[PDB]
Amino acid sequence: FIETNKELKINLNFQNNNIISNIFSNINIYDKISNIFINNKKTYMLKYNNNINEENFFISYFEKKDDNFVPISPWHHIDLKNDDGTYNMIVEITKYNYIKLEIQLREKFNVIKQDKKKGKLRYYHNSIYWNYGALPQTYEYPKHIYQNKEALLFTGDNDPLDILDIGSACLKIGQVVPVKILGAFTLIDEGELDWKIIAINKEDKHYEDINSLSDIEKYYPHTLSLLLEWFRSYKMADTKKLNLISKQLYDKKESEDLIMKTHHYYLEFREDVKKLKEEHSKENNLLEDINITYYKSDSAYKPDLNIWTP
Amino acid sequence: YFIETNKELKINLNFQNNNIISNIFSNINIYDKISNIFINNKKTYMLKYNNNINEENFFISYFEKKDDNFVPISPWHHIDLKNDDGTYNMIVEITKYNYIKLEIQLREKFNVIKQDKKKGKLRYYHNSIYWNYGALPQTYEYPKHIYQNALLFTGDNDPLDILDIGSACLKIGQVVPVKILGAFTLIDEGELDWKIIAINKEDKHYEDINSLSDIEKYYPHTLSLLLEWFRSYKMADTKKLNLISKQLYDKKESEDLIMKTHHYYLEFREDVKKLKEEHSENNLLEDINITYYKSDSAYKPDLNIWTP
Repeated sequence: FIETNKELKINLNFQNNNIISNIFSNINIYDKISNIFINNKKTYMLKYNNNINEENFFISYFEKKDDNFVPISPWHHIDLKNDDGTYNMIVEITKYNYIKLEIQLREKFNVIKQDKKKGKLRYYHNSIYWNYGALPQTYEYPKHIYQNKEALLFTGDNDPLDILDIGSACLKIGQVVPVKILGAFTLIDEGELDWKIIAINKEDKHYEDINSLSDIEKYYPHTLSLLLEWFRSYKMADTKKLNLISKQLYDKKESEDLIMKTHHYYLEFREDVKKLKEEHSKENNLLEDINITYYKSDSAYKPDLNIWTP
Repeated sequence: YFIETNKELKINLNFQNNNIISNIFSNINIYDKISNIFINNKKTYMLKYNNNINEENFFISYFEKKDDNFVPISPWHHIDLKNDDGTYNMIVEITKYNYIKLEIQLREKFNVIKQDKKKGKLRYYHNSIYWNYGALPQTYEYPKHIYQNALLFTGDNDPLDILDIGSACLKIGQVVPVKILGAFTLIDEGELDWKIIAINKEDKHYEDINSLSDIEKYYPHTLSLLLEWFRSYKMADTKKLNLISKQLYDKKESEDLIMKTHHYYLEFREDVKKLKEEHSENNLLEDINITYYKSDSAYKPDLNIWTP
């Protein structure tokens, strides 16, 4: 029972209400603990370690080298772009779910774990309406500075690039799904740019008919308006403030050029990390209107030695 | 505890290690005491929280001052719809940032406010609502009246829903004077559910906001969220987006909606009294504009709705 220091109390019994149903009745996972799939003519495996809502639950990925399954990182070792020309997204939250999973950059082999707020396992406030994940071999490296009295400076989220599937079908937790890029939008808070890639599943019923942000409204109306407003508000119950979203949306080609730049950023972090371990081991309403452009590469920036890299 | 997914990966289901309870209840806003006295429209009322939340007989009873005693009253029938100030009274059923689906029960004695029940279990919203939400008294979307554009539409068969875009969080059960700003329409599943957009009397920008277009200057994106929130809030269950008419009502078209539905309410109460002495893609549906059509005179009011 929750004690409100007011005379009306709250019983807090979870057997008479639909909270548990609301959150978990849309879970979409692989059938078995160890699950083998084939991506880009190669064979890999996803392993569910421990149980959901446990504080050391993680999703491990392996590759079949010979007769054995060797451990791999989904950030480093799964191919960003397929031979088809499509990209692989790593589904971390399935459609309609609330469980805030993330690829842990600071964990060995970058396993997928649940985020933790205030010391407690994090759940979304609202049900997300799209399959949500990250692109491999991408990185919003904060070494690079963006710009717009005197200018305002912006950096990256310091995590891999976020990606959205507007597909109808609910994907699975941890699944690697080939996806086609459609566009992108940006969240600008805390002074850093958090890019969100909008993409469509390879196997969606309208894959070939949708090729830009404007083709969606003909087959899946309002996903673009809903997408922005969802990310605008999804934390309003705790922050009591709306997130800032730039008025400028990227088209399909501006988004594919974004994925590459962040891949090159990823290949500069990995270089900076090897050099650094031989060195010392051997209102704001029109703040949304601004147009942001590259500025300079801070050479006083030191890469995070906490993030695991092979 | 463990949730059955009929698969090998299980769910611990412990509520002490996660932020679910925090997400839902950390923004509850209620009156301090069980019995609370308030003054609305120069009259004196009392509010009684009966029972505890998440129990199967929790309800909010309302009383009025009939000299010498406090008499039971219904918030739907006996609270004044429009005040002498020119303001309307909203009866808050869902607090800002909260999930608990409370409703005025038309089929319950004195129309007490109880928690809704879905599939036999106490109903909670899927997402946190971002505005104070309630209903207008002495209003009724009477299904006797049919609308057209052929395709026919009827009423919600419930009192008019109203939204407060005010910043301040109101209280569960609170009766709040509000100024009307506009309205939007939902067209499922063949009936019109009008949603009135209004602002709290006591909001810091009360006098600066007098239309739906004034909101973006003090509370940006409130109007876009309103449409999208109600568009999807049951999508996790229905797997489909709700339909919302493309036409938004201005301040005067909404006040004419409130009064039109008030006349509907003053026709339901008379028609029920007359009946009881005799005993011995969808894109278009959003673009379509609806107009009135005929009053089905073979319609008999619902005798389950409690009436004094």
